[PDB]
Amino acid sequence: VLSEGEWQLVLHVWAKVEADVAGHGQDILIRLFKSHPETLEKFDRFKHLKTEAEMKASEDLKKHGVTVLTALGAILKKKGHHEAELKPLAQSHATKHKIPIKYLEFISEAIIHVLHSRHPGDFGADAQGAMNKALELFRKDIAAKYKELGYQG
Ligand code: HEM
Repeated sequence: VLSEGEWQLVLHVWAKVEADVAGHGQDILIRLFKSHPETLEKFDRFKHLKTEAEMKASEDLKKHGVTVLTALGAILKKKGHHEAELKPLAQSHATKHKIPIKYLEFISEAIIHVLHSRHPGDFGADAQGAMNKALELFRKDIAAKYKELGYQG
């Protein structure tokens, strides 16, 4: 359970993201795919991209980045009361996209790295810890739905 102070730190940096959702989404997906190539292999849509320059040039990748960050922003702005938003996301990622919880850890690491690079004055250690906690809560709640469904592993 995040405190109100923790949530304010999270949403204060997240407001900065929403000024350039597509740029952040590109940086986060590219970092994910470069750091953890097994993740790229889950996207039939992107598995043709073999270099970072090709990733950065893909308009379809930039679109999907906005889709991801729009869904995460809507979850963060619920400050934990996010059951309605998570249900469908856990269900599709478990049963259709076949994404292990560990890859949600990986994309959480990429989000934190990109926020620190783009917003250092709003992403000091207090805010990094609060965002870590918010992303852990997201993973915890998704993992409980995976387990219901037979996919926690
Ligand atoms: C912060 C974490 C994430 C968020 C909020 C998120 C959100 C979404 C949304 C909103 C969609 C489209 C609707 C849906 O199918 O449910 C989607 C699709 C998808 N996601 Fe995620 N996602 C996340 C992490 C991941 C990770 C880590 C992977 C793979 C490593 C992944 C793989 C996919 C795939 C394969 C699709 C279908 C893409 C396509 O072919 O159109 N997601 N995601």
